[PDB]
Amino acid sequence: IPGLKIDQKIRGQMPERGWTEDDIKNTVSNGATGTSFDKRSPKKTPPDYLGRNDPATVYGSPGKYVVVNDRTGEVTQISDKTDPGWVDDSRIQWGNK
Repeated sequence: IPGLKIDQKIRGQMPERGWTEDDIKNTVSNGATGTSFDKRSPKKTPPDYLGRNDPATVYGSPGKYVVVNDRTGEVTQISDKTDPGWVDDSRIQWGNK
């Protein structure tokens, strides 16, 4: 644990967004920093088309995070580390409470 799967859309975004595989691995293994969800209608989950409505965990920091589906281990989002003005997904609940 955790997972990890990275779909081809995310792999394509990685060098555009400042991520290497190692950065991903390291960010994730440093531990949970927040919580989100992987909520995707069936049409949006090729090739299986089953849909996701799963809890997700956030790893890394604001502007520099990856979001991981807790059931599947799929990475669902990566921020653009390379954009000092990246707008964090407002839906993430950071830290605890």
